[PDB]
Amino acid sequence: APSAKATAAKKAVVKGTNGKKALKVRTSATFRLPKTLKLARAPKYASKAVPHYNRLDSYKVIEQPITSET
Amino acid sequence: RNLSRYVKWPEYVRVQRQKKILSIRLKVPPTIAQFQYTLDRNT
Repeated sequence: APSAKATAAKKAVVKGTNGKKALKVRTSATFRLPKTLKLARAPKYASKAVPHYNRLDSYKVIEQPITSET
Repeated sequence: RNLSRYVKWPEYVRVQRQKKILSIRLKVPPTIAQFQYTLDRNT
């Protein structure tokens, strides 16, 4: 005989019925990097801890009027 | 059509799958391969 029932039962007791696979469709020829988590910085310290001030304020921009004839 | 056998997998994946294939297909000493005459489950 084949004893297909009983060799299924053999396979059951010896492996424990965890015996199939979830086959995944995979269609792309190329596999790519999964898109994952990307934080932004939370520094324990600032880089320089003091903002530099307005470099380019107006009183510093405008140096001079010209006083020439043209 | 699903072409799962045709894809270009990544490299380390290729390594480990080929490795298992290779360790299957290789003749072995008896010292190792007393491993995998290993234990069954209910015990």
